[PDB]
Amino acid sequence: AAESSIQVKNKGSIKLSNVKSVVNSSGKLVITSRNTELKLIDEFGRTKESYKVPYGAVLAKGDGEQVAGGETVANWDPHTMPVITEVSGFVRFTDMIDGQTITRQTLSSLVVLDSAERTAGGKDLRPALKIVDAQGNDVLIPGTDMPAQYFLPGKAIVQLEDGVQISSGDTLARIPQE
Ligand code: NA
Ligand code: NA
Repeated sequence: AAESSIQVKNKGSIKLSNVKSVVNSSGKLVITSRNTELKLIDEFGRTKESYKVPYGAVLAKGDGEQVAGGETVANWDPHTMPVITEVSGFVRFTDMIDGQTITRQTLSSLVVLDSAERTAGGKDLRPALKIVDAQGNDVLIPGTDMPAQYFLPGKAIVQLEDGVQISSGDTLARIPQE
């Protein structure tokens, strides 16, 4: 619990460095950058506390917000790391076939078969969740001309249904972690 959240020990303001954040469909302010540092500072920039904050962490307070001592200001899953969409749209399953690239596992979930666990044809397959607009047009990742296709590494856990509406910052899949 403590290893996967930040609770500040004194009042101060949140200062985030190297951060990209977006609000998802659950009303969570989610960090989508991978080398973010969160600092508790005073009004003059003196550092009180400093923490690294992982990709996918949820913030209760954004950059520049004042917080009081004892307040929990970030939370992330201790045992998984997410794959998060950077764009809003609708989910489209790609190369996701039961028994060949994914298996059902149990609430139920789709689990991506790693390379060795796949049928002959499946080893050439690359399961992905593509984000499309309402019409089915490919959506591009912001900053690039690259499509918002998120491939799933083996053991990735997916709970989304195909075709479902999705918002930027929503988790596409979770990679099981120690
Ligand atoms: Na946590
Ligand atoms: Na969003």
